[PDB]
Amino acid sequence: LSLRPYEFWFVTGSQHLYGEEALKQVEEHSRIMVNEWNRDSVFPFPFVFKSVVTTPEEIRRVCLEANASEQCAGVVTWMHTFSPAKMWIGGLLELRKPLLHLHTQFNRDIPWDSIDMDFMNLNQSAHGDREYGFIGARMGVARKVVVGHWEDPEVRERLAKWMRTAVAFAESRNLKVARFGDNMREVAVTEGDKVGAQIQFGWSVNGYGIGDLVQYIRDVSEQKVNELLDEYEELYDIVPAGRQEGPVRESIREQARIELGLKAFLQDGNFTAFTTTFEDLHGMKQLPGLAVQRLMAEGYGFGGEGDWKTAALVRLMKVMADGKGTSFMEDYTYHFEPGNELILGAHMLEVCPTIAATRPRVEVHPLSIGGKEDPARLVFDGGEGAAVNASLIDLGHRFRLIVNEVDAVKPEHDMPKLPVARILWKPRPSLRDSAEAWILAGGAHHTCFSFAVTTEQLQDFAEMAGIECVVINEHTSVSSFKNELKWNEVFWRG
Amino acid sequence: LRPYEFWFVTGSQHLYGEEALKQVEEHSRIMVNEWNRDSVFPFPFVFKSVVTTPEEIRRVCLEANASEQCAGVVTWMHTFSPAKMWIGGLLELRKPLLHLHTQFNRDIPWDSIDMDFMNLNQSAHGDREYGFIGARMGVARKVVVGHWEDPEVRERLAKWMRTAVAFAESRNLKVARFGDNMREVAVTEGDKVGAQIQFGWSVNGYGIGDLVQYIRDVSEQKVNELLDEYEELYDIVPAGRQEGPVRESIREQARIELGLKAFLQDGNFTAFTTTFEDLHGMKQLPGLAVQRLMAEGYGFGGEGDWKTAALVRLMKVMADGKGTSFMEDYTYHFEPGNELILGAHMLEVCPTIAATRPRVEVHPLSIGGKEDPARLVFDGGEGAAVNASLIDLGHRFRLIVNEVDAVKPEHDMPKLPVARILWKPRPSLRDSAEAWILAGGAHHTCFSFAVTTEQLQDFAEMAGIECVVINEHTSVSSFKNELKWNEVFWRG
Amino acid sequence: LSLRPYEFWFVTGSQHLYGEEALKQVEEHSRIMVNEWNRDSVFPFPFVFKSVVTTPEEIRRVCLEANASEQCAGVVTWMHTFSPAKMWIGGLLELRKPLLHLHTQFNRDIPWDSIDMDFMNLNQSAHGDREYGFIGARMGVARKVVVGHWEDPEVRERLAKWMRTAVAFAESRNLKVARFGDNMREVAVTEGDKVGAQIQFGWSVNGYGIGDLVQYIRDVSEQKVNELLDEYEELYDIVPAGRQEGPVRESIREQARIELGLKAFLQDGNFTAFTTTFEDLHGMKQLPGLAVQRLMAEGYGFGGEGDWKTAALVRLMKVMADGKGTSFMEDYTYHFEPGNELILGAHMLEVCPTIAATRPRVEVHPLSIGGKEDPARLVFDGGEGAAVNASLIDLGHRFRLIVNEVDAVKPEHDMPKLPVARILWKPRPSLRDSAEAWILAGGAHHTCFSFAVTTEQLQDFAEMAGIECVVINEHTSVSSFKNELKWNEVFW
Ligand SMILES: [Mn+2]
Ligand SMILES: [Mn+2]
Ligand SMILES: [Mn+2]
Repeated sequence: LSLRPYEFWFVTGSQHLYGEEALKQVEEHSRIMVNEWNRDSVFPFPFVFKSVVTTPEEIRRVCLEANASEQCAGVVTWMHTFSPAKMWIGGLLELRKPLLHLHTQFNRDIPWDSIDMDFMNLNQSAHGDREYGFIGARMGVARKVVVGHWEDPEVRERLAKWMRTAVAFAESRNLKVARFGDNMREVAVTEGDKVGAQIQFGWSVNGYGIGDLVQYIRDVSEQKVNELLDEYEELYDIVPAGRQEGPVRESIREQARIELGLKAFLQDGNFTAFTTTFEDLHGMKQLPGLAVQRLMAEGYGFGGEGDWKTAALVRLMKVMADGKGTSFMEDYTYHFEPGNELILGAHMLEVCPTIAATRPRVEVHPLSIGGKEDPARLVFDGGEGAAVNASLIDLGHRFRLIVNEVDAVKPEHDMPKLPVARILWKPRPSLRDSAEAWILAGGAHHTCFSFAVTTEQLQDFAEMAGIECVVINEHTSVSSFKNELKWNEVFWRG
Repeated sequence: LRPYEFWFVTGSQHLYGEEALKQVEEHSRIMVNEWNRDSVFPFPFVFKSVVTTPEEIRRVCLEANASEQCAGVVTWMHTFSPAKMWIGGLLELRKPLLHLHTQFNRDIPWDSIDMDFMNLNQSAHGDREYGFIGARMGVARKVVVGHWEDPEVRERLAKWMRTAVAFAESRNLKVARFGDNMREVAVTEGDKVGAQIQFGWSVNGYGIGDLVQYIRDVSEQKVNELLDEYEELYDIVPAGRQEGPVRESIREQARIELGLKAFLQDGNFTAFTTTFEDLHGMKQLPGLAVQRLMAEGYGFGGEGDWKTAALVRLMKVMADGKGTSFMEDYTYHFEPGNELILGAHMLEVCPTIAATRPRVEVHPLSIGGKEDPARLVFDGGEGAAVNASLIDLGHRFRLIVNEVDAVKPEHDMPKLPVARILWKPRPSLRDSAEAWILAGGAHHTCFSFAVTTEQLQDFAEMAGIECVVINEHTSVSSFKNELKWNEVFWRG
Repeated sequence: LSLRPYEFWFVTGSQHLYGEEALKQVEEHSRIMVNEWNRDSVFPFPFVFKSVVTTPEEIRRVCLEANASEQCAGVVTWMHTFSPAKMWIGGLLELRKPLLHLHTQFNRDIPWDSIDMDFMNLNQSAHGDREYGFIGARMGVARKVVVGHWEDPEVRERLAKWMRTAVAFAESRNLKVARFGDNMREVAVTEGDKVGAQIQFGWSVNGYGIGDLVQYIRDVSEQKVNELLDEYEELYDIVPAGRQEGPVRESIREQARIELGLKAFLQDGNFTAFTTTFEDLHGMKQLPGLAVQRLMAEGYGFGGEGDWKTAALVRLMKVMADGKGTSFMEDYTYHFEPGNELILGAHMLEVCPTIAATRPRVEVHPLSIGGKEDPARLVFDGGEGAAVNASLIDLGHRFRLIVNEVDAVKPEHDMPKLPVARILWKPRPSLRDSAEAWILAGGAHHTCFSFAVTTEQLQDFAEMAGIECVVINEHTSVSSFKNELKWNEVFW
């Protein structure tokens, strides 16, 4: 599931004060930087040099162009020289693409023996970016600020990380979610204001009768079903029962039909995320399981029980990710053994095989929930490593993003009676403290779980989107966490 | 409705002795007794004790909370009744509250008035000290001033009773949604959790398939009996009186009506929604069936509009008479000196607002892509009415109320396959619509002949939401200003 | 003076989804936990199991009951399984009792060999308590949250401490203060809004003429006075000139009349706290001293100079306390010796003997303040140990609770000329910084000192009462403290 070709516009500020020659040197420096950056594979998207801007008219034009350009995912601005910031007001009011203020300098060191006035006029970001910094603060603009020399690998990795965050925000603005059925009845945290969500994030979330999907599923050709089954056998272990014709294999074959129906429905409307609900399965033989797991492994957002917020978050995080292993997740049960406290996460069927440590196995087991036939699903253990667990909730008058940093651990023991894929992890700073913090922030039971998204990225996304982001990690103290929630509350209100 | 009652609670104090307190109790008992003899009141009064200590006050407020029949509490300070004693109970009370500022005797007995009289009949100041604690605490309260035998006073009280019972119904209201919101529509979206917190409404989704199963279980005998009732209540189109396709269309609505009814009763719902975008397993869009359930007093909202469905149900309860419908502004008549709005829906207008006698008709309806639906066709009556919409502003709800005058049509509308009503909105079409749009009023409404503006304002007061009114006194420039000033008030 | 018994209601959330058999195991688990907890002596009050709730009605009913039961001091809720949180909205709107969310699990470990879908459906507090956590945050409920296994001793400690806090809050809601005389003239910090405090905390604070107390004292029988004197002799060292007959025994006898008169007045009115004032003592032979010190030893709240806020606070902390040693207190003078900085605390007369480390002696000395005769009082040195010093002030629009953690120390020198009881402490993080933070927070000069109340309890109480609680302890830096005062202020 691939992306339009995003790029990043590099805009360099200056002024006419010092003459035309100085301006040429500024332009030369900026082209060199863009050229050099583009050759570094740390960056996942190209930079494009978008000129030296020196007048209010220039600045506004490039902001206007950035807004209208679908491939422009973000703008990086750097004042090479002093660039009077009243000139930037028109542009900053216009721009609605994510903005990064790069505070840098072409040369690394001061050339002591030769530094003179011309040099001082030329290499003066030291004050040019401060004046630009002021107008940003003054206008209350959302901005990433990065400080450092432009060949410093730390600086580059921060830009590169930000690029993925900025791209996910472009995807967010155009995200379409399809709901097959409504929220699980009586459930609170999965409910919310869709209109409010479309305003804050750009998400278009709309409902379809399950019958609309049943229709697509009934148009699936058996030939394609057969091919898909072959692929299943190449990629996964199959339970012995399903190896030859008979009822177990027919159940697997049914999920194959569901997978193809979904893929078709979702592609036809250009949806990149979807929800189902076990409370509305009219005309289906099974709750989608294997089928949803496969679609998640291709990067679709998914949320159980009509949970569109998590479905959206899962898709965003898939785009943010610089690597494998992102999934819809739900905390299921705890292990409270002193000195070895952990959480077992899973869902009744739907966990993404990208987080798997072991070769996934196709199994068929009864599932009374939903009152349908025994669904086929992938069963596997999650891998180990540092990860984030994130939930996005609706507080009524605004949204809150909650992120827990965790460490997934390998299971030491088999769970042979457990028919679902699952993962274990120890939340930071402890089970007790993170759970308490989580509950105090009202974090959901559904999350996006990812080995490949960082806390900084989620916080950057929240800035772009104009919402609160709270983090629970190794440094968290519950008492300070509570105060922060109160103080953040007054700030984000209204 | 369930049985409802209203608690009269009289305040006093121990200062003037035990005999004084017996006299205030006699007065309070007599008032309740006389009130109960008057037909103006839709529910009975219950005399609760005279309360004179914080414990008694708190105890009666707790009981009112626990009592499902108690729809509201009417409080009156017969004598001075030190208001700190009232803090505890007011902190606890979750039933609507009316402060009746009244007096047993109407006139000052000039020739005999003495200090005993002055100690006993001093609501003039007792109710003011109580009024302070109400304001000081920010209690939502209705305040009525006048003598307890004044017909205006009783009439005000009786109307508030209806509002308070609507509120009690609101707090237990269950809506069933068959299918989701019409796709891409904004005004009918909103936060169900927020709504359950604010009004008590329970809004939950079911597959259209859940309803189909019910419709399929309908007794064919029951259908035939219902089909006959139709023949008796309505003018059926000629083609429909004989066996044939048309009569079969009418028969389908009968099955739909019976299946809906059964579903609703099973889950004790009093409002429901449908959407034409999700009718898998259905032969037609519910039409005639919805119109009848609306006549029985069910709330309904088209296109998954749960806010409107609940509003419709609420107003059906507030109403002291006939004629309450889900409604949508469909088209304008901009003829100078005769501007009006024609309201209707695809099918679903309530026959309780009919002037004429409803005709059962069958016409093609391309919306939803199902078979020709049977429905009741009629003209709406004439009269003063209200048209109300309840919207979600993101952080809070806003109730919007336009006062209007319904008018009988002067020209026939022979090609128009749906029931309709015509109204002239106060103060004019141009200003009413401008105000409605600035307030973000919805296209879906509840239209009623039998609900007053006062009632809707009292309900909004009970629920803790803004109520914006558009009437003959409305000026748009002023109106715009008040939205701003209200905004800063109701903003959390 | 003795504390009413209370209980704690344990309610467990579940749902119908998994069938009746799973609901039976939920109930079995919950019964087992309540039974096992009630065997554990760490809990000062019992749990009562109050059903597994699975519908909006059940949830609503049990919160309504919880509200109306005077024996119920708190509710402890645990979602054993997923328990959809819109069902909880109605009950949460109803509950005014303190609420603790216990995030626990019946089994401590995952049974790796056995775990299957049944187990996953049953023991899913991991997500059920999160959905529940959301609705509490979404609705802005004041809640204590405790996480860990139900057999973890630390978990049980936390629940236990909170039980005492919750019981102090119940007492708070019914607390009645008697004031004998007004505030000391021109004093600011002891003044406040009594109405606002009754709304916020529940306290009833009312004034009586000193003459009222005087009538009670005059009614005391001399026989009782004689018996009280014998108890003085048995509990305390009496100054030798006081054991004989004469003026100073007569002075001790006069304090015993006051004690008995006071005790009788307070009991007749159900008061559990009181204030006196040296400026209004008409009819009294002495400023109450020994008398007050004895009432405080019984657990009565006291505040000097008409200070009702501290009197109330002292009483609440007496209830909160899980051990001996709680007193009204005033910083009187400093010791600025380098490396040995400390505060000497005392009052005119009134320091509770429960903080004493020496056996109190009954002594008689002149007191010019008040213009009355030489009062008898108890004299002693307070003991060493970690404690808190707390003040509650009125900022005009809201209350602020201020708590300083301190370390009481043994005096190295006798104070032979000092006629009052006293205690020395070293405030955290240092005298200089502590005092600066205290003054910035505007903390009173009158406090409640206690060896037996934790900061966590006072913080939990403030949360129950909906007020700011500022803590000054070893970690305080003044600059950071200033910031938080500003940020808290915008929130509150
Ligand atoms: Mn789930
Ligand atoms: Mn419509
Ligand atoms: Mn003092």
